[PDB]
Amino acid sequence: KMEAKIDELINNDPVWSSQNESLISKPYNHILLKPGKNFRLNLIVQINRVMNLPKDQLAIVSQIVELLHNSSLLIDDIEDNAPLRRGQTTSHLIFGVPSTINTANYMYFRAMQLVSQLTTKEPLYHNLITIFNEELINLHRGQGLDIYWRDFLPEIIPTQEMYLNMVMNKTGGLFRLTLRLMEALSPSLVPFINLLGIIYQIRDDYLNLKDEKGFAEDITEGKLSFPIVHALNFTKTKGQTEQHNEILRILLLRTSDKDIKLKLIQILEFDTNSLAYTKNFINQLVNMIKND
Amino acid sequence: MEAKIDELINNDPVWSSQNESLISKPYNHILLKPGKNFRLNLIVQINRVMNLPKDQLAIVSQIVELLHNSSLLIDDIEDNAPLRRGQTTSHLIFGVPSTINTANYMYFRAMQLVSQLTTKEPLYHNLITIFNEELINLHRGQGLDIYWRDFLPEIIPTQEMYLNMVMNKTGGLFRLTLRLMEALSPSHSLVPFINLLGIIYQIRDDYLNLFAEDITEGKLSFPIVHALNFTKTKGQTEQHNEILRILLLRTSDKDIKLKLIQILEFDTNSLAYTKNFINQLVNMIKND
Ligand SMILES: CC(C)=CCC/C(C)=C/CC/C(C)=C/CC/C(C)=C/COP(=O)(O)OP(=O)(O)O
Ligand SMILES: CC(C)=CCC/C(C)=C/CC/C(C)=C/CC/C(C)=C/COP(=O)(O)OP(=O)(O)O
Repeated sequence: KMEAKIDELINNDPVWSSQNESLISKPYNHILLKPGKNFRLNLIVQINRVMNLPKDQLAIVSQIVELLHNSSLLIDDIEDNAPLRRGQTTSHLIFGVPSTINTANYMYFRAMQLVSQLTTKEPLYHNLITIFNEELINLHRGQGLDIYWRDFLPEIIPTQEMYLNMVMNKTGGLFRLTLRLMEALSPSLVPFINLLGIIYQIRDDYLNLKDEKGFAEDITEGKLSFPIVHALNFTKTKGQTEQHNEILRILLLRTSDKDIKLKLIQILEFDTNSLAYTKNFINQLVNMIKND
Repeated sequence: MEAKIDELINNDPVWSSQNESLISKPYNHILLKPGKNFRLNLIVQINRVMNLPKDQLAIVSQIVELLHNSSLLIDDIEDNAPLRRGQTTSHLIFGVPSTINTANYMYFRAMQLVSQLTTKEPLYHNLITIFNEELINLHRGQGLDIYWRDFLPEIIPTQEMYLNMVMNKTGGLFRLTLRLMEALSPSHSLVPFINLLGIIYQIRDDYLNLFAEDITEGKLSFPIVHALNFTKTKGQTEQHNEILRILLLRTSDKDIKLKLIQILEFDTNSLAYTKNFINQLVNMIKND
Protein backbone atom coordinates (compact mmCIF):
# COMPACT_ATOMS: atom_id res chain seq x y z
CA LYS A 1 0.00 0.00 0.00
CA MET A 2 2.86 2.33 0.81
CA GLU A 3 4.58 0.73 -2.15
CA ALA A 4 1.77 1.51 -4.62
CA LYS A 5 1.52 5.11 -3.51
CA ILE A 6 5.32 5.51 -4.06
CA ASP A 7 4.98 3.73 -7.37
CA GLU A 8 2.22 6.07 -8.43
CA LEU A 9 4.27 9.11 -7.43
CA ILE A 10 7.50 8.12 -9.18
CA ASN A 11 5.80 6.76 -12.33
CA ASN A 12 3.95 9.95 -13.14
CA ASP A 13 4.83 13.55 -14.01
CA PRO A 14 5.09 15.88 -10.97
CA VAL A 15 1.62 17.03 -9.94
CA TRP A 16 0.94 20.76 -9.38
CA SER A 17 -2.37 22.03 -8.09
CA SER A 18 -3.79 25.48 -8.83
CA GLN A 19 -3.93 26.03 -5.05
CA ASN A 20 -0.13 25.62 -4.87
CA GLU A 21 0.26 27.79 -7.90
CA SER A 22 -1.55 30.50 -5.96
CA LEU A 23 0.58 30.10 -2.86
CA ILE A 24 3.91 30.56 -4.67
CA SER A 25 2.54 33.28 -6.98
CA LYS A 26 1.86 35.71 -4.11
CA PRO A 27 5.01 37.83 -4.49
CA TYR A 28 4.37 38.36 -8.22
CA ASN A 29 0.61 38.94 -7.95
CA HIS A 30 1.33 41.68 -5.45
CA ILE A 31 3.57 43.55 -7.81
CA LEU A 32 1.03 43.22 -10.63
CA LEU A 33 -1.50 45.20 -8.49
CA LYS A 34 0.04 48.54 -9.36
CA PRO A 35 0.81 48.55 -13.07
CA GLY A 36 3.64 50.88 -13.95
CA LYS A 37 3.71 53.46 -16.71
CA ASN A 38 3.52 50.62 -19.26
CA PHE A 39 6.32 52.35 -21.19
CA ARG A 40 7.65 49.04 -22.54
CA LEU A 41 4.11 47.84 -23.47
CA ASN A 42 3.26 51.05 -25.36
CA LEU A 43 6.65 50.82 -27.00
CA ILE A 44 5.61 47.35 -28.17
CA VAL A 45 2.35 48.56 -29.65
CA GLN A 46 4.01 51.43 -31.49
CA ILE A 47 6.84 49.30 -32.89
CA ASN A 48 4.35 46.83 -34.30
CA ARG A 49 3.22 49.38 -36.91
CA VAL A 50 6.37 48.42 -38.82
CA MET A 51 6.83 44.76 -37.62
CA ASN A 52 3.18 43.66 -38.14
CA LEU A 53 2.97 40.61 -35.94
CA PRO A 54 -0.39 38.84 -35.71
CA LYS A 55 -2.47 39.93 -32.70
CA ASP A 56 -1.92 36.55 -31.08
CA GLN A 57 1.87 36.54 -31.40
CA LEU A 58 2.01 40.14 -30.17
CA ALA A 59 0.05 39.23 -27.01
CA ILE A 60 2.63 36.55 -26.24
CA VAL A 61 5.56 38.93 -26.73
CA SER A 62 3.82 41.43 -24.44
CA GLN A 63 3.27 38.77 -21.78
CA ILE A 64 6.92 37.77 -21.90
CA VAL A 65 8.16 41.35 -21.49
CA GLU A 66 5.68 41.97 -18.66
CA LEU A 67 6.80 38.76 -16.82
CA LEU A 68 10.50 39.65 -17.21
CA HIS A 69 10.08 43.30 -16.35
CA ASN A 70 8.05 42.70 -13.22
CA SER A 71 10.10 39.79 -11.92
CA SER A 72 13.31 41.76 -12.51
CA LEU A 73 11.88 44.50 -10.24
CA LEU A 74 11.06 41.97 -7.51
CA ILE A 75 14.76 40.88 -7.58
CA ASP A 76 16.20 44.39 -7.90
CA ASP A 77 14.14 45.53 -4.83
CA ILE A 78 15.54 42.61 -2.80
CA GLU A 79 19.05 43.45 -4.14
CA ASP A 80 18.61 47.16 -3.13
CA ASN A 81 16.72 46.52 0.13
CA ALA A 82 13.99 48.83 -1.27
CA PRO A 83 10.98 49.50 1.05
CA LEU A 84 8.65 50.72 -1.72
CA ARG A 85 7.78 49.98 -5.34
CA ARG A 86 5.10 51.95 -7.25
CA GLY A 87 3.95 53.48 -4.02
CA GLN A 88 3.34 50.20 -2.15
CA THR A 89 5.38 47.97 0.18
CA THR A 90 7.79 45.79 -1.72
CA SER A 91 6.90 42.06 -1.98
CA HIS A 92 9.93 40.75 -0.05
CA LEU A 93 8.94 42.73 3.07
CA ILE A 94 5.45 41.15 2.91
CA PHE A 95 6.13 37.54 1.82
CA GLY A 96 9.83 37.36 2.68
CA VAL A 97 13.04 37.48 0.70
CA PRO A 98 13.08 33.68 0.17
CA SER A 99 9.68 33.29 -1.41
CA THR A 100 10.16 36.48 -3.49
CA ILE A 101 13.47 35.25 -4.87
CA ASN A 102 12.05 31.86 -5.80
CA THR A 103 8.86 33.31 -7.30
CA ALA A 104 10.74 35.87 -9.43
CA ASN A 105 13.12 33.15 -10.68
CA TYR A 106 10.13 30.84 -11.42
CA MET A 107 8.59 33.65 -13.53
CA TYR A 108 11.82 33.97 -15.51
CA PHE A 109 11.33 30.34 -16.56
CA ARG A 110 7.59 30.72 -17.27
CA ALA A 111 8.57 33.63 -19.54
CA MET A 112 10.98 31.24 -21.18
CA GLN A 113 8.20 28.73 -21.69
CA LEU A 114 6.06 31.36 -23.53
CA VAL A 115 8.84 31.86 -26.09
CA SER A 116 7.82 28.45 -27.54
CA GLN A 117 4.28 29.55 -28.22
CA LEU A 118 5.75 32.06 -30.62
CA THR A 119 6.49 29.58 -33.38
CA THR A 120 7.16 26.01 -34.46
CA LYS A 121 9.45 26.99 -37.30
CA GLU A 122 12.51 25.27 -35.83
CA PRO A 123 14.86 27.76 -37.61
CA LEU A 124 13.02 30.71 -36.04
CA TYR A 125 12.44 28.97 -32.68
CA HIS A 126 16.18 28.42 -32.18
CA ASN A 127 16.88 32.08 -33.04
CA LEU A 128 14.14 33.21 -30.59
CA ILE A 129 15.49 31.07 -27.71
CA THR A 130 18.97 32.37 -28.49
CA ILE A 131 17.85 36.04 -28.36
CA PHE A 132 16.19 35.33 -24.99
CA ASN A 133 19.24 33.59 -23.55
CA GLU A 134 21.73 36.23 -24.82
CA GLU A 135 19.80 39.13 -23.38
CA LEU A 136 19.03 37.41 -20.06
CA ILE A 137 22.85 36.89 -19.87
CA ASN A 138 23.44 40.60 -20.75
CA LEU A 139 20.88 41.78 -18.17
CA HIS A 140 22.61 39.79 -15.40
CA ARG A 141 26.09 40.93 -16.48
CA GLY A 142 25.09 44.58 -16.19
CA GLN A 143 23.07 44.09 -13.01
CA GLY A 144 26.05 42.23 -11.54
CA LEU A 145 28.46 45.16 -12.18
CA ASP A 146 26.03 47.80 -10.88
CA ILE A 147 25.58 45.71 -7.73
CA TYR A 148 29.32 45.08 -7.38
CA TRP A 149 30.35 48.74 -7.64
CA ARG A 150 27.70 49.67 -5.09
CA ASP A 151 28.33 46.98 -2.49
CA PHE A 152 32.15 47.12 -2.65
CA LEU A 153 32.51 50.92 -2.95
CA PRO A 154 35.16 52.43 -2.90
CA GLU A 155 37.01 49.48 -4.43
CA ILE A 156 35.93 50.54 -7.92
CA ILE A 157 34.92 54.10 -8.86
CA PRO A 158 33.44 53.75 -12.31
CA THR A 159 34.13 56.15 -15.13
CA GLN A 160 31.34 57.61 -17.29
CA GLU A 161 32.43 55.14 -19.95
CA MET A 162 32.26 52.18 -17.53
CA TYR A 163 28.72 53.25 -16.39
CA LEU A 164 27.56 53.50 -19.99
CA ASN A 165 28.71 50.00 -20.91
CA MET A 166 26.95 48.73 -17.71
CA VAL A 167 23.68 50.36 -18.72
CA MET A 168 24.03 48.88 -22.26
CA ASN A 169 23.93 45.48 -20.55
CA LYS A 170 21.46 46.26 -17.69
CA THR A 171 18.82 48.55 -19.09
CA GLY A 172 19.52 48.02 -22.75
CA GLY A 173 18.96 44.31 -22.25
CA LEU A 174 15.17 44.08 -22.01
CA PHE A 175 14.69 46.81 -24.65
CA ARG A 176 16.97 44.89 -27.03
CA LEU A 177 15.21 41.64 -26.05
CA THR A 178 11.75 43.02 -26.91
CA LEU A 179 12.84 44.52 -30.24
CA ARG A 180 14.94 41.53 -31.32
CA LEU A 181 12.03 39.14 -30.77
CA MET A 182 9.60 41.37 -32.66
CA GLU A 183 12.09 41.88 -35.45
CA ALA A 184 12.67 38.11 -35.70
CA LEU A 185 8.97 37.49 -35.95
CA SER A 186 8.26 40.16 -38.60
CA PRO A 187 6.55 38.80 -41.72
CA SER A 188 17.12 47.29 -37.49
CA LEU A 189 16.05 49.48 -34.61
CA VAL A 190 18.47 47.96 -32.04
CA PRO A 191 20.82 51.02 -32.10
CA PHE A 192 17.85 53.35 -31.51
CA ILE A 193 16.56 50.99 -28.78
CA ASN A 194 19.99 51.01 -27.08
CA LEU A 195 20.01 54.84 -27.05
CA LEU A 196 16.44 54.89 -25.78
CA GLY A 197 17.53 52.51 -22.98
CA ILE A 198 20.49 54.69 -22.03
CA ILE A 199 18.31 57.85 -21.95
CA TYR A 200 15.72 55.98 -19.87
CA GLN A 201 18.25 54.91 -17.23
CA ILE A 202 20.04 58.28 -16.93
CA ARG A 203 16.72 60.07 -16.72
CA ASP A 204 15.52 57.70 -13.98
CA ASP A 205 18.81 58.45 -12.13
CA TYR A 206 18.30 62.21 -12.63
CA LEU A 207 14.66 62.30 -11.63
CA ASN A 208 15.24 60.21 -8.46
CA LEU A 209 17.39 63.18 -7.21
CA LYS A 210 15.62 66.10 -8.85
CA ASP A 211 12.20 65.11 -7.49
CA GLU A 212 6.91 56.29 -5.50
CA LYS A 213 10.07 54.82 -3.93
CA GLY A 214 10.71 57.45 -1.26
CA PHE A 215 12.78 60.61 -1.21
CA ALA A 216 15.97 59.96 -3.34
CA GLU A 217 16.14 56.27 -2.50
CA ASP A 218 19.09 55.85 -4.89
CA ILE A 219 21.23 57.62 -2.21
CA THR A 220 19.94 55.38 0.59
CA GLU A 221 20.88 52.50 -1.70
CA GLY A 222 24.42 53.80 -2.31
CA LYS A 223 24.01 53.65 -6.08
CA LEU A 224 26.71 54.76 -8.55
CA SER A 225 24.05 56.69 -10.57
CA PHE A 226 24.99 58.81 -13.52
CA PRO A 227 25.09 62.07 -11.41
CA ILE A 228 27.23 60.39 -8.70
CA VAL A 229 29.71 58.97 -11.20
CA HIS A 230 30.19 62.39 -12.69
CA ALA A 231 30.53 63.87 -9.18
CA LEU A 232 33.17 61.43 -7.98
CA ASN A 233 35.21 61.70 -11.17
CA PHE A 234 34.82 65.54 -11.19
CA THR A 235 35.98 65.90 -7.58
CA LYS A 236 38.87 63.44 -8.20
CA THR A 237 40.01 65.38 -11.26
CA LYS A 238 39.77 68.84 -9.66
CA GLY A 239 41.52 67.69 -6.52
CA GLN A 240 38.41 68.32 -4.38
CA THR A 241 39.49 65.85 -1.74
CA GLU A 242 37.14 66.85 1.08
CA GLN A 243 34.08 66.58 -1.14
CA HIS A 244 35.17 63.44 -2.96
CA ASN A 245 35.45 61.84 0.39
CA GLU A 246 32.09 63.22 1.68
CA ILE A 247 30.23 61.82 -1.38
CA LEU A 248 31.78 58.40 -0.65
CA ARG A 249 31.03 58.73 3.10
CA ILE A 250 27.39 59.59 2.52
CA LEU A 251 26.89 56.74 -0.05
CA LEU A 252 28.39 54.34 2.45
CA LEU A 253 25.97 55.30 5.24
CA ARG A 254 22.97 53.86 3.32
CA THR A 255 21.05 56.59 5.13
CA SER A 256 17.39 57.43 5.15
CA ASP A 257 18.10 60.79 6.88
CA LYS A 258 16.43 63.34 4.70
CA ASP A 259 18.89 66.13 5.53
CA ILE A 260 21.95 64.03 4.72
CA LYS A 261 20.36 63.05 1.39
CA LEU A 262 19.68 66.71 0.58
CA LYS A 263 23.22 67.64 1.61
CA LEU A 264 24.53 65.19 -0.99
CA ILE A 265 22.13 66.49 -3.69
CA GLN A 266 23.22 70.08 -2.94
CA ILE A 267 26.91 69.09 -3.33
CA LEU A 268 25.96 67.75 -6.77
CA GLU A 269 23.97 70.88 -7.58
CA PHE A 270 26.52 73.48 -6.41
CA ASP A 271 29.98 71.98 -6.03
CA THR A 272 30.21 69.55 -8.97
CA ASN A 273 27.26 70.82 -11.07
CA SER A 274 26.45 67.12 -11.63
CA LEU A 275 22.72 67.79 -11.98
CA ALA A 276 23.10 70.40 -14.78
CA TYR A 277 25.68 68.08 -16.44
CA THR A 278 23.25 65.16 -16.35
CA LYS A 279 20.27 67.20 -17.53
CA ASN A 280 22.41 68.48 -20.43
CA PHE A 281 23.73 64.98 -21.18
CA ILE A 282 20.13 63.67 -21.43
CA ASN A 283 19.20 66.49 -23.80
CA GLN A 284 22.32 65.78 -25.86
CA LEU A 285 21.27 62.10 -26.24
CA VAL A 286 17.75 63.12 -27.11
CA ASN A 287 19.03 65.58 -29.74
CA MET A 288 20.84 62.73 -31.48
CA ILE A 289 17.36 61.51 -32.39
CA LYS A 290 15.76 64.90 -32.83
CA ASN A 291 18.63 65.77 -35.18
CA ASP A 292 18.51 62.38 -37.04
CA MET B 1 30.39 62.70 -27.40
CA GLU B 2 27.90 62.02 -30.15
CA ALA B 3 30.51 59.87 -31.88
CA LYS B 4 31.26 57.88 -28.71
CA ILE B 5 27.56 57.25 -28.12
CA ASP B 6 27.20 56.30 -31.78
CA GLU B 7 29.81 53.57 -31.48
CA LEU B 8 28.43 52.33 -28.22
CA ILE B 9 24.89 51.84 -29.47
CA ASN B 10 25.96 50.31 -32.83
CA ASN B 11 28.08 47.60 -31.14
CA ASP B 12 27.32 44.69 -28.89
CA PRO B 13 27.50 45.48 -25.21
CA VAL B 14 31.06 45.73 -23.94
CA TRP B 15 31.95 42.93 -21.56
CA SER B 16 35.43 42.08 -20.35
CA SER B 17 37.29 39.11 -18.93
CA GLN B 18 37.79 41.12 -15.72
CA ASN B 19 34.08 41.94 -15.59
CA GLU B 20 33.32 38.25 -15.90
CA SER B 21 35.65 37.46 -13.00
CA LEU B 22 34.09 40.11 -10.79
CA ILE B 23 30.60 38.75 -11.21
CA SER B 24 31.78 35.11 -10.91
CA LYS B 25 33.30 35.60 -7.46
CA PRO B 26 30.38 34.14 -5.43
CA TYR B 27 30.21 31.03 -7.65
CA ASN B 28 33.99 30.51 -7.70
CA HIS B 29 33.83 30.62 -3.92
CA ILE B 30 31.48 27.70 -3.53
CA LEU B 31 33.47 25.72 -6.11
CA LEU B 32 36.55 26.02 -3.75
CA LYS B 33 35.33 23.01 -1.82
CA PRO B 34 34.31 20.24 -4.28
CA GLY B 35 31.55 18.47 -2.35
CA LYS B 36 30.99 14.74 -2.97
CA ASN B 37 30.23 14.91 -6.72
CA PHE B 38 27.52 12.37 -6.42
CA ARG B 39 25.64 13.87 -9.42
CA LEU B 40 28.56 13.96 -11.83
CA ASN B 41 29.76 10.47 -10.81
CA LEU B 42 26.11 9.36 -11.33
CA ILE B 43 26.25 10.75 -14.83
CA VAL B 44 29.26 8.62 -15.63
CA GLN B 45 27.72 5.46 -14.26
CA ILE B 46 24.55 6.02 -16.23
CA ASN B 47 26.41 6.68 -19.46
CA ARG B 48 27.51 3.03 -19.41
CA VAL B 49 24.01 2.37 -20.78
CA MET B 50 23.26 5.72 -22.44
CA ASN B 51 26.52 5.80 -24.43
CA LEU B 52 26.56 9.51 -25.14
CA PRO B 53 29.78 10.62 -26.90
CA LYS B 54 32.35 12.13 -24.41
CA ASP B 55 31.92 15.69 -25.60
CA GLN B 56 28.14 15.75 -25.13
CA LEU B 57 28.53 13.94 -21.82
CA ALA B 58 30.91 16.69 -20.67
CA ILE B 59 28.44 19.46 -21.57
CA VAL B 60 25.65 17.61 -19.73
CA SER B 61 28.00 17.38 -16.71
CA GLN B 62 28.81 21.12 -16.93
CA ILE B 63 25.16 22.05 -17.11
CA VAL B 64 24.43 19.89 -14.03
CA GLU B 65 27.40 21.18 -12.05
CA LEU B 66 26.38 24.84 -12.75
CA LEU B 67 22.76 24.22 -11.75
CA HIS B 68 23.61 22.21 -8.64
CA ASN B 69 26.17 24.78 -7.36
CA SER B 70 24.06 27.84 -8.26
CA SER B 71 21.08 26.21 -6.52
CA LEU B 72 23.10 25.77 -3.35
CA LEU B 73 24.05 29.46 -3.37
CA ILE B 74 20.37 30.36 -3.58
CA ASP B 75 19.20 27.76 -1.09
CA ASP B 76 21.74 29.07 1.43
CA ILE B 77 20.51 32.66 0.96
CA GLU B 78 16.87 31.38 1.30
CA ASP B 79 17.50 29.81 4.70
CA ASN B 80 20.40 32.16 5.75
CA ALA B 81 22.80 29.20 6.15
CA PRO B 82 26.08 30.25 7.80
CA LEU B 83 28.08 27.29 6.38
CA ARG B 84 28.27 25.21 3.19
CA ARG B 85 30.77 22.36 2.76
CA GLY B 86 32.67 23.43 5.84
CA GLN B 87 33.18 27.07 4.81
CA THR B 88 31.36 30.38 5.19
CA THR B 89 28.51 30.71 2.64
CA SER B 90 29.11 33.05 -0.32
CA HIS B 91 26.30 35.39 0.54
CA LEU B 92 27.87 36.10 3.94
CA ILE B 93 31.14 37.12 2.15
CA PHE B 94 30.02 38.76 -1.11
CA GLY B 95 26.56 39.85 0.12
CA VAL B 96 23.11 38.62 -0.75
CA PRO B 97 22.73 40.93 -3.75
CA SER B 98 25.79 39.74 -5.63
CA THR B 99 25.20 36.11 -4.76
CA ILE B 100 21.57 36.15 -6.05
CA ASN B 101 22.60 37.76 -9.24
CA THR B 102 25.60 35.49 -9.87
CA ALA B 103 23.63 32.34 -9.19
CA ASN B 104 20.80 33.50 -11.47
CA TYR B 105 23.42 34.39 -14.09
CA MET B 106 24.83 30.83 -14.00
CA TYR B 107 21.28 29.42 -14.53
CA PHE B 108 21.34 31.13 -17.94
CA ARG B 109 24.95 30.23 -18.71
CA ALA B 110 23.78 26.61 -18.12
CA MET B 111 20.86 27.20 -20.49
CA GLN B 112 23.26 28.48 -23.10
CA LEU B 113 25.29 25.25 -22.91
CA VAL B 114 22.18 23.31 -24.00
CA SER B 115 22.47 24.60 -27.62
CA GLN B 116 26.04 23.33 -27.72
CA LEU B 117 24.69 19.78 -27.29
CA THR B 118 23.33 19.51 -30.77
CA THR B 119 22.82 21.23 -34.11
CA LYS B 120 19.80 19.12 -35.07
CA GLU B 121 16.83 21.53 -34.62
CA PRO B 122 14.35 18.68 -33.78
CA LEU B 123 16.51 17.40 -30.93
CA TYR B 124 17.55 20.89 -29.79
CA HIS B 125 13.91 21.82 -29.35
CA ASN B 126 13.39 18.75 -27.25
CA LEU B 127 16.45 19.47 -25.05
CA ILE B 128 15.44 23.11 -24.40
CA THR B 129 11.94 22.01 -23.56
CA ILE B 130 13.31 19.42 -21.08
CA PHE B 131 15.55 22.09 -19.44
CA ASN B 132 12.62 24.55 -19.21
CA GLU B 133 10.19 22.05 -17.75
CA GLU B 134 12.52 20.85 -15.07
CA LEU B 135 13.68 24.38 -14.02
CA ILE B 136 9.96 25.05 -13.63
CA ASN B 137 9.47 21.91 -11.56
CA LEU B 138 12.51 22.69 -9.43
CA HIS B 139 11.07 26.12 -8.59
CA ARG B 140 7.62 24.65 -7.81
CA GLY B 141 9.30 22.21 -5.44
CA GLN B 142 11.59 24.82 -3.85
CA GLY B 143 8.71 27.28 -3.55
CA LEU B 144 6.52 24.85 -1.55
CA ASP B 145 9.45 23.92 0.71
CA ILE B 146 10.10 27.67 1.34
CA TYR B 147 6.40 28.39 1.65
CA TRP B 148 5.72 25.85 4.35
CA ARG B 149 8.84 26.87 6.23
CA ASP B 150 8.36 30.65 6.16
CA PHE B 151 4.55 30.49 6.68
CA LEU B 152 4.76 27.96 9.58
CA PRO B 153 2.58 27.34 11.43
CA GLU B 154 -0.06 28.06 8.83
CA ILE B 155 0.35 24.69 6.95
CA ILE B 156 1.71 21.49 8.40
CA PRO B 157 2.55 19.26 5.38
CA THR B 158 1.62 15.60 5.45
CA GLN B 159 3.98 12.86 4.48
CA GLU B 160 2.47 12.66 0.98
CA MET B 161 2.76 16.45 0.44
CA TYR B 162 6.39 16.34 1.53
CA LEU B 163 7.09 13.44 -0.89
CA ASN B 164 5.56 15.25 -3.87
CA MET B 165 7.54 18.39 -3.00
CA VAL B 166 10.84 16.53 -2.64
CA MET B 167 10.44 14.78 -5.98
CA ASN B 168 10.63 18.24 -7.56
CA LYS B 169 13.05 20.01 -5.28
CA THR B 170 15.71 17.27 -5.17
CA GLY B 171 14.44 14.77 -7.70
CA GLY B 172 14.15 17.66 -10.20
CA LEU B 173 17.85 17.99 -11.11
CA PHE B 174 18.23 14.18 -11.18
CA ARG B 175 15.34 14.00 -13.72
CA LEU B 176 16.72 16.87 -15.80
CA THR B 177 20.03 15.00 -15.99
CA LEU B 178 18.43 11.74 -17.02
CA ARG B 179 15.93 13.22 -19.43
CA LEU B 180 18.71 15.07 -21.27
CA MET B 181 20.78 11.82 -21.42
CA GLU B 182 17.88 9.66 -22.59
CA ALA B 183 17.03 12.30 -25.25
CA LEU B 184 20.66 12.32 -26.48
CA SER B 185 21.31 8.57 -26.29
CA PRO B 186 22.01 6.85 -29.59
CA SER B 187 20.93 3.46 -28.05
CA HIS B 188 12.39 1.52 -20.76
CA SER B 189 13.09 4.81 -18.97
CA LEU B 190 15.15 5.32 -15.82
CA VAL B 191 13.04 8.34 -14.73
CA PRO B 192 10.94 6.38 -12.17
CA PHE B 193 14.20 5.03 -10.69
CA ILE B 194 15.87 8.46 -10.57
CA ASN B 195 12.74 10.03 -8.99
CA LEU B 196 12.93 7.52 -6.15
CA LEU B 197 16.70 8.05 -5.91
CA GLY B 198 15.99 11.83 -5.53
CA ILE B 199 13.44 11.18 -2.82
CA ILE B 200 15.82 8.85 -0.90
CA TYR B 201 18.65 11.31 -1.31
CA GLN B 202 16.67 14.12 0.36
CA ILE B 203 15.21 12.07 3.21
CA ARG B 204 18.69 10.68 3.88
CA ASP B 205 20.01 14.28 3.91
CA ASP B 206 17.31 15.31 6.45
CA TYR B 207 18.20 12.28 8.60
CA LEU B 208 21.92 13.03 8.54
CA ASN B 209 21.45 16.75 9.31
CA LEU B 210 20.22 15.52 12.69
CA PHE B 211 24.98 21.67 14.14
CA ALA B 212 21.45 20.40 13.35
CA GLU B 213 21.07 23.67 11.36
CA ASP B 214 17.77 22.45 9.84
CA ILE B 215 16.41 23.13 13.32
CA THR B 216 17.74 26.73 13.54
CA GLU B 217 16.26 27.20 10.02
CA GLY B 218 12.80 25.92 11.07
CA LYS B 219 12.77 23.23 8.35
CA LEU B 220 9.90 20.84 7.81
CA SER B 221 12.27 17.87 7.29
CA PHE B 222 11.02 14.33 6.83
CA PRO B 223 11.56 13.45 10.54
CA ILE B 224 9.80 16.65 11.73
CA VAL B 225 6.87 16.04 9.42
CA HIS B 226 6.50 12.54 10.84
CA ALA B 227 6.72 13.87 14.40
CA LEU B 228 4.08 16.60 13.84
CA ASN B 229 1.64 14.28 12.13
CA PHE B 230 2.29 11.54 14.72
CA THR B 231 1.51 13.78 17.70
CA LYS B 232 -1.53 15.32 15.99
CA THR B 233 -3.04 11.91 15.23
CA LYS B 234 -2.48 10.61 18.78
CA GLY B 235 -3.90 13.75 20.41
CA GLN B 236 -0.51 14.62 21.95
CA THR B 237 -1.18 18.37 21.93
CA GLU B 238 1.66 19.35 24.23
CA GLN B 239 4.37 17.51 22.26
CA HIS B 240 2.92 18.72 18.99
CA ASN B 241 3.01 22.29 20.21
CA GLU B 242 6.50 21.91 21.75
CA ILE B 243 7.97 20.70 18.41
CA LEU B 244 6.34 23.74 16.76
CA ARG B 245 7.55 26.24 19.37
CA ILE B 246 11.11 25.10 18.97
CA LEU B 247 10.93 25.27 15.15
CA LEU B 248 9.45 28.77 15.43
CA LEU B 249 12.24 29.99 17.68
CA ARG B 250 14.75 29.83 14.82
CA THR B 251 17.15 29.13 17.73
CA SER B 252 20.91 28.53 17.70
CA ASP B 253 20.75 27.13 21.29
CA LYS B 254 22.39 23.68 21.21
CA ASP B 255 20.52 22.71 24.37
CA ILE B 256 17.15 23.51 22.87
CA LYS B 257 18.18 21.77 19.65
CA LEU B 258 19.19 18.64 21.62
CA LYS B 259 15.91 18.85 23.35
CA LEU B 260 14.02 18.63 20.06
CA ILE B 261 16.35 15.93 18.77
CA GLN B 262 15.45 13.84 21.82
CA ILE B 263 11.71 14.28 21.34
CA LEU B 264 12.20 12.95 17.81
CA GLU B 265 14.37 10.10 19.10
CA PHE B 266 12.48 8.95 22.20
CA ASP B 267 8.91 10.32 22.09
CA THR B 268 7.83 10.04 18.45
CA ASN B 269 10.54 7.68 17.22
CA SER B 270 10.88 9.73 14.02
CA LEU B 271 14.53 9.03 13.58
CA ALA B 272 13.80 5.29 13.51
CA TYR B 273 10.71 5.81 11.43
CA THR B 274 12.84 7.76 8.94
CA LYS B 275 15.62 5.16 8.76
CA ASN B 276 13.10 2.39 8.15
CA PHE B 277 11.26 4.45 5.57
CA ILE B 278 14.53 4.92 3.68
CA ASN B 279 15.22 1.15 3.84
CA GLN B 280 11.71 0.44 2.56
CA LEU B 281 12.42 2.71 -0.41
CA VAL B 282 15.83 1.10 -1.05
CA ASN B 283 14.21 -2.37 -1.01
CA MET B 284 11.57 -1.20 -3.44
CA ILE B 285 14.41 -0.94 -6.01
CA LYS B 286 16.61 -3.87 -4.85
CA ASN B 287 13.73 -6.27 -4.45
CA ASP B 288 12.65 -5.81 -8.08
C1 LIG C 1 14.95 39.47 -16.20
C2 LIG C 1 15.56 40.88 -16.26
C3 LIG C 1 14.84 41.97 -17.05
C4 LIG C 1 16.73 41.17 -15.56
C5 LIG C 1 17.50 40.29 -14.80
C6 LIG C 1 18.65 41.02 -14.10
C7 LIG C 1 18.09 42.16 -13.25
C8 LIG C 1 17.36 41.87 -11.93
C9 LIG C 1 18.23 43.45 -13.72
C10 LIG C 1 17.79 44.65 -13.18
C11 LIG C 1 17.24 45.43 -14.37
C12 LIG C 1 16.61 46.76 -13.97
C13 LIG C 1 15.64 46.82 -12.80
C14 LIG C 1 16.96 47.91 -14.68
C15 LIG C 1 16.45 49.18 -14.45
C16 LIG C 1 15.46 49.49 -15.57
C17 LIG C 1 14.45 50.56 -15.17
C18 LIG C 1 14.77 52.04 -15.36
C19 LIG C 1 13.25 50.16 -14.59
C20 LIG C 1 12.21 50.99 -14.18
O1 LIG C 1 11.32 51.16 -15.29
P1 LIG C 1 9.92 51.93 -15.14
O2 LIG C 1 9.27 52.08 -16.47
O3 LIG C 1 10.25 53.35 -14.45
O4 LIG C 1 9.07 51.12 -14.04
P2 LIG C 1 7.47 50.95 -14.04
O5 LIG C 1 7.08 49.65 -14.65
O6 LIG C 1 6.98 51.04 -12.51
O7 LIG C 1 6.84 52.22 -14.79
C1 LIG D 1 18.64 25.27 -10.51
C2 LIG D 1 18.06 24.27 -9.52
C3 LIG D 1 18.69 22.88 -9.36
C4 LIG D 1 16.98 24.63 -8.72
C5 LIG D 1 16.30 25.85 -8.73
C6 LIG D 1 15.44 26.04 -7.47
C7 LIG D 1 16.28 25.78 -6.22
C8 LIG D 1 17.22 26.89 -5.72
C9 LIG D 1 16.12 24.58 -5.55
C10 LIG D 1 16.77 24.10 -4.41
C11 LIG D 1 17.38 22.75 -4.79
C12 LIG D 1 18.27 22.15 -3.70
C13 LIG D 1 19.43 22.98 -3.14
C14 LIG D 1 18.02 20.86 -3.27
C15 LIG D 1 18.71 20.14 -2.29
C16 LIG D 1 19.61 19.13 -3.00
C17 LIG D 1 20.62 18.48 -2.05
C18 LIG D 1 20.19 17.32 -1.15
C19 LIG D 1 21.91 18.98 -1.99
C20 LIG D 1 22.96 18.50 -1.22
O1 LIG D 1 23.58 17.47 -1.99
P1 LIG D 1 25.07 16.94 -1.72
O2 LIG D 1 25.40 15.85 -2.66
O3 LIG D 1 25.10 16.51 -0.16
O4 LIG D 1 25.96 18.28 -1.82
P2 LIG D 1 27.53 18.31 -2.19
O5 LIG D 1 27.65 18.98 -3.64
O6 LIG D 1 28.19 19.33 -1.13
O7 LIG D 1 28.15 16.97 -2.13
